Amino acid sequence: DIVMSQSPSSLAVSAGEKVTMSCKSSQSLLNSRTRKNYLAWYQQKPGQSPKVLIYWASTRESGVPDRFTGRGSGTDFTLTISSVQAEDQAVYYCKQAYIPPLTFGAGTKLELKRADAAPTVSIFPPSSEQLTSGGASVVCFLNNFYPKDINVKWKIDGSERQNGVLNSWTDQDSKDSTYSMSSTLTLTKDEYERHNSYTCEATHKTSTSPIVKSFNRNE
Amino acid sequence: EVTIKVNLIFADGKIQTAEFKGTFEEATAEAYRYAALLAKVNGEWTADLEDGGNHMNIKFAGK
Amino acid sequence: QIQLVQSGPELKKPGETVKISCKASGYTFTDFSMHWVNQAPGKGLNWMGWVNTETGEPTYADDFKGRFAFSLETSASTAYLQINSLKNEDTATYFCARFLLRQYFDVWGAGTTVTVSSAKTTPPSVYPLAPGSAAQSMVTLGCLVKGYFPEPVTVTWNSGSLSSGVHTFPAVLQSDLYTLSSSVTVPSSTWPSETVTCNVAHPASSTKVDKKIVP
Repeated sequence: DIVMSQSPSSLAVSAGEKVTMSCKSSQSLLNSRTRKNYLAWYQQKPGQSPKVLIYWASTRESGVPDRFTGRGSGTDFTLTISSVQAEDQAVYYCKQAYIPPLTFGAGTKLELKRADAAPTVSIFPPSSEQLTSGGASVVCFLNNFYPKDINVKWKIDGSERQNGVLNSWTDQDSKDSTYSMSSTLTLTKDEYERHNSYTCEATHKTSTSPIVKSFNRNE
Repeated sequence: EVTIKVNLIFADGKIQTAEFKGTFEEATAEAYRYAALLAKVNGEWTADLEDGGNHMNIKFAGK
Repeated sequence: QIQLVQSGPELKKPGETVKISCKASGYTFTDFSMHWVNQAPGKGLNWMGWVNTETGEPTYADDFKGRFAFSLETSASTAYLQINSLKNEDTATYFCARFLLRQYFDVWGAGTTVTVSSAKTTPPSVYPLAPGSAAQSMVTLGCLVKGYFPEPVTVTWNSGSLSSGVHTFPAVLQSDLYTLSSSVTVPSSTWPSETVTCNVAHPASSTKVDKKIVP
């Protein structure tokens, strides 16, 4: 069995810069006969199936941007993107088909670096429809910020709340290369109504002070 | 299984960041091999460890 | 339109069996071998093996012996993958792919997700998320989809016509139920002048709800 080692595990690069990913096989992939290295590179974006970019180690498939170049022979291979763009955000895998079983590398995750951006924060009180069910969910969106690192903090009547909070983060946006996050604070209809001030505070390096969004039930 | 976070600092000042996973030895080794790969175009390099060794800065001289 | 069409998502309790299909379209089925590749949630690709579309002879990778069978329906240019004695660890997306002489996969099926769980299928509740104020700029609207099982749910805005500035967050599981939210940002001019509604679909429960966001 041929083991495929890919590095780095993940790479973050600015738009327009050159990117280099490497793949090494535990043994030669060169088919001395056909004199071709049976190594291919596949790109996989979130939720999609893999898609070939390079095969025979250095032959680019038609339709693949010429900024993608594969090189190498034997056991050492590299995939290079000459001028990375947001549409290149994905996970890349090399795969050998020299000797069965076919084996893939663990993949290299490619992400973009861009100018910092403060999150756009929106808070929403429970919907009348949900309350009419006996539940109260307060939602808060922290959209299109960068870097990916951010922290959210809720406050009911001025006091921190931590139980009942679920957070979710999107993959890097394929268009503006930013990140977004959703935070849902779920309480019982009774809990909710026994309070008036609901706040969502976002802490991001873009501001020394947190961005605060809130609403008063009495309003 | 650890994760070595690396700062690839180029001559022009631009920066790319990478992560290598595995045993501290292999992950560190991978970082050094990756540096050699990038050296063929970015020049000679120096490496410095930090974060109990988990963080690393690799600076290329260029040329 | 050369393609491989795979059967819809599956929800099975451990110990059960499942059989997914991969229908070839637009090419001579028997001209190329069909391979199966699987992918666990958030993990890499794993080659399961392949089947000769001409003879039906299967070839399995070691990690896939015993409970996995590759079969064919030649007359219908279709390949099948059957998994027996389903385990939790079998929860993944299974892809079928066409293999070429130059040793690479050129056509892939979209993948069939198999979820191995005992949890009960549950419809989602769709709640609208309208802004508390009405300033005038960009306006952010949302839709809350909670309490459903199993994945997945599809969310669109204005039946897909509204796709820019959309953020549909990955669902979060809690007590055998998933909760998901989707936001959309549009010009203050368009809304509420022009209608804006999310379309939530949860095939697992034949649920297809539309929710117009009113001020």
